[PDB]
Order: sequence, then C-alpha cells, then structure tokens
Amino acid sequence: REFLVQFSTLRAEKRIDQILLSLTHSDHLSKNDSG
Amino acid sequence: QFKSWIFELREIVREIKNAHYFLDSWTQFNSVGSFIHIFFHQERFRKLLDPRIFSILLLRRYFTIKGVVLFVVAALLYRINNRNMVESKNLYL
Amino acid sequence: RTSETEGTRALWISKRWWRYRPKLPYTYFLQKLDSSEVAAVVFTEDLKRLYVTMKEGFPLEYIVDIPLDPYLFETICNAGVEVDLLQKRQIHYFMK
Amino acid sequence: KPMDVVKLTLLLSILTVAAKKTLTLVLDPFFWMYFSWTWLFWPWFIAVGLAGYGIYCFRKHWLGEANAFEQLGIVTSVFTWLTLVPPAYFNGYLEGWPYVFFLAYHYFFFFNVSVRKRLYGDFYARTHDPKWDVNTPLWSRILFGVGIMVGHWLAAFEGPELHRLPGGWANVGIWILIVITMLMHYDSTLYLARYSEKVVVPTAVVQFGPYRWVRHPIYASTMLLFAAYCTALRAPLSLLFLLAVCLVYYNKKAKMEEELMVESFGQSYSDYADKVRHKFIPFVY
Amino acid sequence: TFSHIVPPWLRKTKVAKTMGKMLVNHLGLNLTKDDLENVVDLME
Amino acid sequence: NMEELERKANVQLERQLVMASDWSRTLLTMRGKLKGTEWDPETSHRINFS
Repeated sequence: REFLVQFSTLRAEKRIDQILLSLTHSDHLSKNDSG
Repeated sequence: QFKSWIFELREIVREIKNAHYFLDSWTQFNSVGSFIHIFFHQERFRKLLDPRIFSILLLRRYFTIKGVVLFVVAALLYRINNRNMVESKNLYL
Repeated sequence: RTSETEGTRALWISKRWWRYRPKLPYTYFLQKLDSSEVAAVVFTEDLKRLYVTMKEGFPLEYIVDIPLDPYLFETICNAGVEVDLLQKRQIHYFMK
Repeated sequence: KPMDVVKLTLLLSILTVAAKKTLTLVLDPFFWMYFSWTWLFWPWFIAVGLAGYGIYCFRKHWLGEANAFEQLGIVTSVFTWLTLVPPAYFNGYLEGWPYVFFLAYHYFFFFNVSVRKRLYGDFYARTHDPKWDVNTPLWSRILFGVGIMVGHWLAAFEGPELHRLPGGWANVGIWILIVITMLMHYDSTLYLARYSEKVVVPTAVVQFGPYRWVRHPIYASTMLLFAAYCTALRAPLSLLFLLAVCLVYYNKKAKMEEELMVESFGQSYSDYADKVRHKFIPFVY
Repeated sequence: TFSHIVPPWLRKTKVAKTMGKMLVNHLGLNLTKDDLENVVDLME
Repeated sequence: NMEELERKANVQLERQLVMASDWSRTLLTMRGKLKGTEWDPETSHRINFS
C-alpha cells in the first residue's frame, strides 16, 4: 500500500515557475535579536 | 445546510491557491503571476542573473514550438513598429 | 521664404500632445486662415483633426474639426501657410 | 436656546451667500474660459505643489512623526525634481532618458530598505552604540547636496536639446554601466549588511566582492550612477564638477569612517587597506 | 558551468595559466609554507 | 508702439470673445435652457436628395 502513495507523491514534474521560485530562495530572517 | 456549499466553495478556493491539478487557464494565470512576482522582487531578480539558474532548467517538442511562435510574432511586431503608416507623407500631401 | 522653421511643427505637436488645445469652429478657422494670420497648418494622419499654429495669440495652437471639401485645401493654398501632415507609426492602428 | 437659533441663522446666511458666489462662479463663461487658459500650464503645477507637500512632510519627519509614506514621498519629490524636472524645464518636454533614470533612482534607493525588511523584523531602529553612526557637520552635508544638484542641473542645461541625442548601438553603454553600478552597489550593501548584528555595527572586516577592488564601493556606486545620468545626456563638464564635489565630501566622510574602523579594529582594517589602497576609483583614487 | 565548454588547448594556453594565478592573488587564496607547518603541528 | 499694443489687444479680445462664446455655448447646452432652438434641435421625418 505504501508503494502507491509513494509513487503518487509527484505524478507530474515541478512547473518552471515553481523551480524558478525555489532556485532563488533567501535566508529569511535569521539576523534578528528575537530569533 | 447552506454552510456546506460555502465550505466546499472556499475549500476549492484554498485548493486553487495550490498546484494539485486543475484547468489549464488557471495554471497559466498562476504561472504568469509567479513570473511577475519573481520579476518584481529585486532580491529574487539578482539570483536570476546566475547562469546555473538557466542551465539547470536547460539540461532538463511543445516548449520549442511555443517559444518559436513568440519569436515570429515579436519579429512581426518589431518590423511593423519602425514603419510609418504613411511612408510617403509628401505624395499623400 | 527661408524661415529657420523648416520642419519643427508636426514633431513638436507629437511631443507636446499633453497640452490642452481648445476647440475652434471650421468657419472661423477659414476666416482666420485667409487673413494671413496663421503660421502653419497641420494634418492628422486620419484627416479628421487639424492642429493650427498661428503667429500670435493665447494659446497659439488649437483644435479645429474638419469637413472634407476641396475649398478647404484651396484656401489653405491661397493663404500661403505651412502645410504638413503628422505621420504616426504602424502600430497605433493595431493598438486600437 | 435663542443663541443657537441666531447662530444657525447666521451660518445659514453665510452658507447662502457662499453658495451664491459658488453658483455664479460655476455658471460663469469667462471664469471657465480663463480656467482653460490656465489649463495650458498643468504639468508645472504638480511639480511645484509636490515641493510644498515634500517640505511639509520633511519638517514633520524632522520633528519625527512621519509615516513611511511621507518618507517615500520626500524620496519621490527629490527624484522628480532631480531626474524629471531638469529636462522638463530646460527642454520643455520629456522623452527618453528622464523617465528611465527617474525610475532608476527609485530602484537604486531601494536596497537599504529592501535588505532591512528582509534580514530584519521591520525597519524599527535597533538600540546601538552612538559613536558607530558617522555624523558630519550640517553645513558640509548641505554643501554636498547643493553641489550634487548644481552638477545635475548643469548636466541638464549644458547638455544638448532632448531628441537629438543618437541611438542604435551608442545607447548600450549606459545600459551596461547602469547594470554594473547596480550590481556593485548591491554586492557592497549585501556584504556590509550580512556581517553586522545591528543596523551599522560590523563584527569582522569585509574584504569580498567590490571591497577587493575598492575601499568604498557604496559611495563609488552612487558616484557611478551620477556619472551614468550625466553620461546619458553626454555632458562631460558637469560630470567633472559632480566628481569634484562628491570626491570632496565622500573623501571627508571616508576619512572619518576609515579612522574610526582603524581605531576600532586594530591591525585588521590596516592590512585590509594595505591590500587595497584605492578608495573610490579602481587604480585612480 | 563554464568548464564544460572551454577547450583543453585554451586551458593549456599561457593566458589561462596566468589568468588563474591573478584570480588567486585577487581573491587571496595563496597557500604558503608556514600555513601548512602550523596546520601539521596543529593536528594530533 | 501704442498702436502695436492696442491692436495686439484687439485681436486678443477677438479670441477672448470666440473662446468665451464657445464656453458659454457648451455651458448652456446641458442645462436645457436652450431647448428647442437651433443649437439643440429635435428629430423629424427623413428627406431625400432631390
């Protein structure tokens, strides 16, 4: 039963916009005195 | 029982702020919106200027034809852009 | 007639289109064109507007809407005024 | 009370006479005709009223209760009367460079704001060491500002008339120079801000990116966009005067900041300065 | 990205040999003797 | 010079009257006070070329 749900975790490949959004990610708020 | 209809409506709204799967027009809408979002942000603009960012996607039939259609359309629009509608002002004057 | 203003009429209108040129009638445009009071006459590329440019006044330039008749062009000739047509590009009739 | 009736009747009479004046002004032919006569001069009215709004917001910000909208409004008024007005009055018309460089200034002011929203909670000023921020006598600051405007207006005036400058392959230089100055300024700001804990409190010495070509790349990038605007209009003398005044003020401020980090960091900034001597221009200054 | 395309003889060209050394000098990655001696006596 | 000034004023007042006349015309057009006159006519039967 696990093979079907792990085979369908990505039935279609990631879109160009998604890959381009992920490829240019940033640090996101490490240098704060609170966190 | 009318609350269930609103529940389904806004649950579908929640699903369409995702990319599970739906009609092609909304997917094109989200793609051009994501392109606008990437382009407007400057800290997302600079990381585009790294050749590896292009290269990973380049090394990964429909796409080439879609990109070459916009080539001839752009060529048409640029060629029409340099000419005055009246070439001979004097001969029509 | 070797005026320094050889061709600086249509282009300058194409730049300062943002100006507000008030309206004037056809018959007064004729009556002041004949008078040798106007410095230039400008034709729009659809021949449905005409931006006058006289020598003195406040403002200099206006807008006169035009009927297509030959006697218009006859008095434009016999007045002895500067005749030119603004040429738009080929996208503006595809943008519309 | 009768006094309420009397004051209400007085207000009604004043409103009646004011509305009579308003109605006889609205239906007035000569008033509308002269209104259209003064409709001829519309673009210069917003350009001058923005100066009044900007000085009002600037006095409020000097007092200290200005929202961020008023600060960006001051920024916008400065950018309009330094990159939209100089060829709107000294040519009468805008086409080509002024819109591009007006938006380029807005684009160039927005890295110290963008970075300090990203790598922070907000723009709120963190408590810090009072001697860290570089401060200069106010007469020197206004002298620098006046010199910068004199250079920019002089580039506008000494530059030729607007639509006669060429195109084609000769307008690629400003493109690449603007790209270079944006890239180098962004690298300088990022390398300066990725180490400091607070707003300006550096921990180590930055010797990466443009810092290994020049000792002050932020100031030289501002210098280079100055030169970019001046070169887009093809005026060398105003570029030279801009260079002179910015060299004087930036060199003064660089000398105080350099002696501050020499005192504060000891041998580290000394060897960094020995590695790269050129302060503003690569192997020129 | 760029070493996948550059020719071998262009790499063995003296220009590419002197380009790398100026890259190291500008970036500051000169590896000296005393560095490696301090490293070897730093280990255990 | 006085004649120049006065005839400048003469042609300028001519333009004053023509633009003011146009403005008063378009101001009176909408209010319906000029309804029925030749500046706001009413439709009728068609007509031929002859």
